[PDB]
Amino acid sequence: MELYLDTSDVVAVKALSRIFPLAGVTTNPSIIAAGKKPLDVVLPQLHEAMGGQGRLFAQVMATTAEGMVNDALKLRSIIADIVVKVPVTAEGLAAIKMLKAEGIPTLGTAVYGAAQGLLSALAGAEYVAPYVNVIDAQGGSGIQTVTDLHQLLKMHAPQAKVLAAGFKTPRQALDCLLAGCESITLPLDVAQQMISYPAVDAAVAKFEQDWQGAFGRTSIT
Amino acid sequence: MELYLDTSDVVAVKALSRIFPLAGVTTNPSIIAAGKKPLDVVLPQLHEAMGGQGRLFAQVMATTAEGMVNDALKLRSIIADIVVKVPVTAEGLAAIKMLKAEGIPTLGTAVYGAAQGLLSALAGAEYVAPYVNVIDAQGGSGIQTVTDLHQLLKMHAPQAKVLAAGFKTPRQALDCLLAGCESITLPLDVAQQMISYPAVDAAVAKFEQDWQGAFGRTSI
Amino acid sequence: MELYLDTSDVVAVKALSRIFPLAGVTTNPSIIAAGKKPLDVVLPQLHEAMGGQGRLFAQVMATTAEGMVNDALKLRSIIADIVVKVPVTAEGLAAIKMLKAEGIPTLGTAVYGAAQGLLSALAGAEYVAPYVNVIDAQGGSGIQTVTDLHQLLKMHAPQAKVLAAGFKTPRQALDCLLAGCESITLPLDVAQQMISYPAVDAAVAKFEQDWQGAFGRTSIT
Amino acid sequence: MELYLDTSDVVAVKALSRIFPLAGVTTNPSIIAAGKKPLDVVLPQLHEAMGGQGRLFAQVMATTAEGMVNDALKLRSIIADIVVKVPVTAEGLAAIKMLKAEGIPTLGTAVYGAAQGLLSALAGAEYVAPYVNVIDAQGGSGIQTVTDLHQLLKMHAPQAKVLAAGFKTPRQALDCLLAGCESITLPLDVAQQMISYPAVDAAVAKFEQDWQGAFGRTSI
Amino acid sequence: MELYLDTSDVVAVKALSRIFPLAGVTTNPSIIAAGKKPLDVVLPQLHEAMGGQGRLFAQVMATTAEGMVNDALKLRSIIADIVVKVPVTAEGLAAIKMLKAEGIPTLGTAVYGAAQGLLSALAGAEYVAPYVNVIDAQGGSGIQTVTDLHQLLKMHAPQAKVLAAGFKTPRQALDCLLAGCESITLPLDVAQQMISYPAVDAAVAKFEQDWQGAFGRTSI
Amino acid sequence: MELYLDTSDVVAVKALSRIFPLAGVTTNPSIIAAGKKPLDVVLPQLHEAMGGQGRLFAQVMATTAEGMVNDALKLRSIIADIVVKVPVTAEGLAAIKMLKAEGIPTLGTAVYGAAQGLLSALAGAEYVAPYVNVIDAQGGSGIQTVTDLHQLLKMHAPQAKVLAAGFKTPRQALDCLLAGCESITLPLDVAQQMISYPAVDAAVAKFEQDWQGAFGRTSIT
Amino acid sequence: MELYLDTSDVVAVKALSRIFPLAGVTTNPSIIAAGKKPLDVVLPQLHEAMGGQGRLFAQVMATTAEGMVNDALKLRSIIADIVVKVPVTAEGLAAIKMLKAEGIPTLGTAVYGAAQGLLSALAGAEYVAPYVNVIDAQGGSGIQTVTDLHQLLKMHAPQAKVLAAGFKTPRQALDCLLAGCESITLPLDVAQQMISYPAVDAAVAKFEQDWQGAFGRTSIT
Amino acid sequence: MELYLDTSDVVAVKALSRIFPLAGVTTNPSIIAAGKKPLDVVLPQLHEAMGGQGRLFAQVMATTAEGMVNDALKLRSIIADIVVKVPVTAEGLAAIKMLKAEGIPTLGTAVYGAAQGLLSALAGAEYVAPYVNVIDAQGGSGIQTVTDLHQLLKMHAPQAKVLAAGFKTPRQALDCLLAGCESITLPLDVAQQMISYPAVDAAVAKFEQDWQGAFGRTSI
Amino acid sequence: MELYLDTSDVVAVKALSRIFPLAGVTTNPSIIAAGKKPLDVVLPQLHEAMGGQGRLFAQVMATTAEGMVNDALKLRSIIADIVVKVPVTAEGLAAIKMLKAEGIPTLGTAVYGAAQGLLSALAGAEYVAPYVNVIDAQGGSGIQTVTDLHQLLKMHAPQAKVLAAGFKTPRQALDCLLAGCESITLPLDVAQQMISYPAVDAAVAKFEQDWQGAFGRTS
Repeated sequence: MELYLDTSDVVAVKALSRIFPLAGVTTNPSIIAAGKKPLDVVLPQLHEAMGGQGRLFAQVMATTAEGMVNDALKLRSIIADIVVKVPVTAEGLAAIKMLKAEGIPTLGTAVYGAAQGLLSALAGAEYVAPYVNVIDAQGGSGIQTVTDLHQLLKMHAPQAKVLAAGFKTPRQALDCLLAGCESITLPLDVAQQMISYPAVDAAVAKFEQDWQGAFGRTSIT
Repeated sequence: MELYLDTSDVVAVKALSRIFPLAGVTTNPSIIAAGKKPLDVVLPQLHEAMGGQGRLFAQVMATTAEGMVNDALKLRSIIADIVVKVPVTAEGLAAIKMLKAEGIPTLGTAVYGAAQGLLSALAGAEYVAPYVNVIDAQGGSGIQTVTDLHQLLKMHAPQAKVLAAGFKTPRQALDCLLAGCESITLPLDVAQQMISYPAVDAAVAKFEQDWQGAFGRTSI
Repeated sequence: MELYLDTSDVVAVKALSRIFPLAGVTTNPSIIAAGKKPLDVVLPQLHEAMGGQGRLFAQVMATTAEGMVNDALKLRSIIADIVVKVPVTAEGLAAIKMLKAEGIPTLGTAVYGAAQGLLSALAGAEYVAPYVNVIDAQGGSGIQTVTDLHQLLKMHAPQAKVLAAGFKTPRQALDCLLAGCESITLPLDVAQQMISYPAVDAAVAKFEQDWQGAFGRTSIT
Repeated sequence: MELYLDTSDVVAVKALSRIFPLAGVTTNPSIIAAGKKPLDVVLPQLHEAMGGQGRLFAQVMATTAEGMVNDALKLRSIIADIVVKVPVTAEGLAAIKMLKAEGIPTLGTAVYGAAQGLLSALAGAEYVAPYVNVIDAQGGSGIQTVTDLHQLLKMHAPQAKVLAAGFKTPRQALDCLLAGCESITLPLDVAQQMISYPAVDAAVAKFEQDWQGAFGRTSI
Repeated sequence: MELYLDTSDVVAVKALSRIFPLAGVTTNPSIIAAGKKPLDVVLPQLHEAMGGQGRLFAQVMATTAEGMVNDALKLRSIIADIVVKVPVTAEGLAAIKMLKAEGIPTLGTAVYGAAQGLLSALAGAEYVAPYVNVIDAQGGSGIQTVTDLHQLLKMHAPQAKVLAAGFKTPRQALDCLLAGCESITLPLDVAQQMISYPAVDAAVAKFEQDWQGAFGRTSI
Repeated sequence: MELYLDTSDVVAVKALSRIFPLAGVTTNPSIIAAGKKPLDVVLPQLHEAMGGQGRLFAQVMATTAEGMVNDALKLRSIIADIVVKVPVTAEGLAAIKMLKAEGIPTLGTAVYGAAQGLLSALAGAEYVAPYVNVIDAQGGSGIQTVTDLHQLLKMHAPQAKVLAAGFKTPRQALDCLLAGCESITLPLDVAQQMISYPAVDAAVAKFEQDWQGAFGRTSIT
Repeated sequence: MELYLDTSDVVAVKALSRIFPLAGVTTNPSIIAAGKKPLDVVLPQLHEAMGGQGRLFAQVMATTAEGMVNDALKLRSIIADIVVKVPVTAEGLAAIKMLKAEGIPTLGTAVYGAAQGLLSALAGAEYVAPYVNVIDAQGGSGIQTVTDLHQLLKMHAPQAKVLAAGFKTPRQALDCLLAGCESITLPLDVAQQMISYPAVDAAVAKFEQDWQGAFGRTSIT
Repeated sequence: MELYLDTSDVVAVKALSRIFPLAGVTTNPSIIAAGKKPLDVVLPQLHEAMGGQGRLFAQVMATTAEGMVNDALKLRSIIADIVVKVPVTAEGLAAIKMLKAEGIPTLGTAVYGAAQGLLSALAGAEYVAPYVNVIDAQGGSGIQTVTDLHQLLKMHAPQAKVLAAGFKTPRQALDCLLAGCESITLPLDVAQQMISYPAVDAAVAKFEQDWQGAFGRTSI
Repeated sequence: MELYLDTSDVVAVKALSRIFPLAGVTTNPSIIAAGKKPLDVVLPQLHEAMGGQGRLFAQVMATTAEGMVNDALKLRSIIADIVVKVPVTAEGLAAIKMLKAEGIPTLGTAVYGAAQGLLSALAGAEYVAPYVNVIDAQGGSGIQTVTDLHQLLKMHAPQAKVLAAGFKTPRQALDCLLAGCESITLPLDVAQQMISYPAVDAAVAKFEQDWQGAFGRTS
């Protein structure tokens, strides 16, 4: 199991790497755009903010296979071991095949369907990222798509893992983990909700009160 | 897992071999007939259009076992490593048994039933091809037949795989893959629908707009 | 239960109305475009080809609610009792609400989601038409969407029916009918496959042979 | 619920009408052909052999709707209240529609699929007869087809009933009855197996022995 | 719901009628034989031992329909409102049909199968009695047979009820009641186990101890 | 079925009342606080923005039953037919009982459990509002709680309905509607996502192109 | 998996051994009686009609264990490697135990119950043959009994296999194979129905017509 | 699987050891009491009646752990390899722990609950014996308890097996075997019912008649 | 499978260690507070009351990770091999990560959610303790949470076990054991109910009566 943060926010990655067991950080174009720092600045910073270990993901922007391969080589010169995210289109699949030949790890992104996702794995991607909340929001079922996709990868492309992406609620992350996803990437608001519960804070308060009212302090000797 | 295109269209095989991870191409008599080129012309062309790698399948035409074995030897002289498709009839099963003895890979085709399909595997076929959409269309369930057939092969003939064939919609291909089929063959219209989605195109458009409105270009 | 043909083909409607128990004919813009005859020509012809009984459906083209209401009034002047098809968008829903006020039957079309479909029913549509094969083809499940939509209509909008639309195989039509759809519309290729079976033809052949080989003819006296 | 015998055997109908609660007798062309007596002879005999009460079913032979309607009028002149069996084809459906207009009860026969069966009900048939064992034998599931068909009739054509037909084993008849079929037609070998059990005969023997060994006879 | 005791033991019927809400008493030949008293003695005694209210059941002994009808008329002259138990055989069904015509309530007994049971209901029986423990013991499932039979009666013969019979354990009686049987008949050993529990006796003991240790007595 | 918007945003209520078939608008303290306008200003504005038809909901602030009853009487003097939202606590239940006696419709809010929710219905509330996303976020299942709550109301308090509240995704609203909720209240971001789909926009575009390429315009005559 | 024919018909065994992959032939007393040829004639003929390869099964007639062991020794002198069919009764089980001691393969036949069948396996039988159609016909479920029996053998007697016997329809054979039976024996009428389908014949006809109407023949060069 | 008889009846053990594949014989206090012969007489007789092969089980009578350990040592001096039955109480568990230390195989008996049964396995028992019919009779479910107990043993104490005990019907024995119990112990009435079926006797009769009517004898 | 008692009651631990196969004893702050004896007194007593064998668990009190690590080192100086219970909060997870680095076994406690519990296992905890009755009582399902948590640990953190905690009834303990928990900790009232049954006592009585009425003694 591989826990990823889904952010370009360097400060928050350094803070949360003390708390969560992070395998790394995932980016997409919208998340880099929101940060307003370009790739040759933010990727090295993100790499340094996890202490120079663990995996980064960034997306190609080009529309053609030849262009997506050049975008990949550009990303690999910024971060030597980066995994190249490639959207799963006709041109996407062709790029994933070429990138397998050159030996550059890829991830099939913008997956809205299990069949689509499996094709990217068979083409050579070692991660496949269905956009859970987007499928959910566009009238379908993100959990069904992730469940189906994980089953397909485990029978037909065992070398590949689902990297479940795009969460508005922790329930979505839990249902993906229960369906068997070997990797997931949390936005910062969902990661926060996953570790801070009112019910737990009340349990800790009561433990302090009971320890106080019996030993006159709230600490150990 | 083995992805096959179900076509005699040489141009489309060359285009799509750049995109899909193809294990090869399947033919039947109707698909060769539609192409209007005979087997000694189209098979070598199809072989060359996937870069000389991966498997071809072509069907015997004869009515008797002895005749189906001769049809097989003719196909093997056109393509040395071709897999012979044999319809699963009384005479079909007898040919599959004879072809196992000679050591020529076969596929049991025109399978409308799980029991029928298993007999072809036990006889020696290493692929079994239920006609999914035809079972579906003729009042039955292609998915139930493929599901049952895959279970039967995995318990009673582990040497054999389902090669699910005959799709009008990508859902049918997905349900066969989810039921565990280790091979499938897509017609060109279904393969196209499986890789091009409006929702994905909109996601890519939005990524370009966001990157534009923050860095002033759409590239790196 | 209401069986509809999904065609502008006047000749085939007259042929098949002798065979199928037709409640009428559904059209969309693409189906009218393929026929190359405009609405004021083809609709009266389609109406005459079912013997001047039964329901017609045709789609508005406008982008605004006010425009969709005018498109509706134009359709009602061609066929007095036509049901107006309205795509289920923001502007679509607003038009359906206005058309309920004026008392013009509407159908919520271009439905890719159960929630979307229910909103069109609550707005006033008395038919809701999920595009079964399109949902199926775009990585989702048409049967799940139709099943969910029918459940929603039966709990929350009992005045409305699912009119399942868009079939590449008869199995899809059967699964919609089994999920409880009170209306369906078949393209001509699927309707043909639903009534002609090789296995049935062989059963009839054998009945003729047995009757021949015992009474010397293939007819009754 | 309506129990039918599926036979032209007049002697066996008279014997079994004493035992089973029969609603009548069903015929098909093959069953009349086997009997070698024509319709104007055997139908009145079958009607008399159930004591002139309950329903008869016989099949049209013609290929066109107009021809199937004439075949129907011929059957109605032999037996005034007969139900006309019509195979569910393009021409079949057209005949069923015409026969509804004239007010002659019909049954949609030779049904190998649920969708097919529902169309015959919507067209006007008040019975629909899926050939259970034939679907079962031709690689499909007769029970699935009957179950689906009954569900379809109850939602979309409540005026119609399934008349399940074609049994090689009593299990098939039980599974159709459990799936909710409001009518069924048994061949003579299956009807016999449904009422005679070794286990029951042993229970009756033991009751006689216990009554003997306590009162010195086996009666009251 | 109708609770019956399955015994000829007059003393035990009078004791248990004070405790259970009895609808009556069922007999079979083996149970009358064990009691060693003949029908014209024991039936009036059993009727009196439930205070002259509620239903009795007794079984015919004859092998032929005409004989089973005479056995029925003999039982009706002993107890005017008795329900005639008839084993479900060829001859059984014919007798049930004749007994419906004469207007004498019957019960189809010695039922080892759901289809068998339904035929007896369609023939006119208003009770059907599958031998639960015997089906269970002879390698099958009494609960499955009772469940199937109850479903069949509720769809196809609503006039009839299952009277589940033959229990070695209270679980069997509970599973029949949960499957929906509107009548059941308990042997004395099972009825006893259904009302006396160690856990309940311990609960009552503890209530007495708590009341003692607070008020100094065990009464009010 | 009763569709509610969950907002104090008067402008957006007037825009969306043209589109959705609204039964009214729900408020809570946090939603009124965000709007920065007090109750005697915003409630009459919200009432006018749905054209003076359909229901409003607002929450009491007090800690005691007697105080919650006074808060209710204050709300009823601002909007004569308002439904009083009461949090389901010890004091909450006591207020709901008193408010039933006086004949003022109430809603049991801040429901994190099915048992809790049923007690508010038995006490006299005619709506019960489980906080779906909050239960989901705090490690539980909002859908399970809503499903259980709806079953409980239908067996044990048939006079009451679930008013499902608090959504981050339209899937959550769909699963509540499928579980049988006879009322729901959508925040503006979820309501928007429920009516606008990329797949539908593409279908409408293609209909315009086909009609263009056959009749030379994109409108009807 | 082991396919057996259930017949004494020597001619039909030789015809069908060309088509089916036969592991051998099963007999019972009724099937030998119908053939009217005694065991010392028909068994060697049946052995020769499958080309002298694969297994034969024949049934003992005796009522006592000592008698069933003698019947076994008589069968083994006709066919050296024959499997002895023993009905599963008190005396049957005792014979199976004795035959295990002497090292003669046995099959527990006339099995109407899963418990009965398991006892024969534990006693030493390496095949157990529930009479599927007879259980089905006598008011029970052959499929349930075979399913239960196969589960029991796989947990409690892994040395043994179900040899499902007695079919009136191919569905019964399919349901036994789907429940996991590692061996089955088909009567000739069921074996025929399992390989000849009208729908397949129509598919082959259409292939010939298409090949004809494009190359002017129905053969390959 | 280990098949056990649940009896002190030496004659019946010798008869049935010829028929059933017995792993041995189980006793309890009530079963020894019914036999009226004490342990030092009946156990060696039972051991000899299965030909001096396979396992015996007998129960301790003492109330305290120290007493149950002495009872165990007494049983081991009568039969060297006997398995000691210990009721699963507070004192029971303590004895099982002590008996594991000394190296004497034990069985946790009088188990009415899955949790109770698991504790006896964790304490060191290598068999756990839920009283199936008693749980069933006292308003609960013996099958549920055995199913749960077997699951618990397989996850949390793999060294231990369920020895299902206490049957009034063969269905109960079958449901325990289907739930996965690796050992079971049958009373004589249930063991008899498990091997003698009327339906099988009729099948054998018919085989004799067919062989007679074709060869003139009933032998080879 | 690892059976734990959930108590600071030294006398009851010594009594019940004769009966149950105990892997050790778990403590929390409230349970130590109720006992009124501090950790440096009660922990060595609890260790001695199970005969110096099997595991002890005690909870940190501090609010910060650095403070929770110091609390851990204090516990390890009282009992060398103790497992440090750590509540699963932001600061909790950070402490669990630091304690994995130093090589001190930890348990993620105060778990009210499956996702929460899995994070503590991924962080390095080798036990995770959902508060079953508290989840049950606060409107949720303890059995669902334990079932989900066990599934998550077995797929994503196989190094870790569920230690199900907080029971008001033996059914709750059974449903956790059936869902596959490889460890559990029983309060004394539930442990007692799990071994003493009226129905069993009646069965033993009847065995004595039958043996009496046939051999004239109860030996």
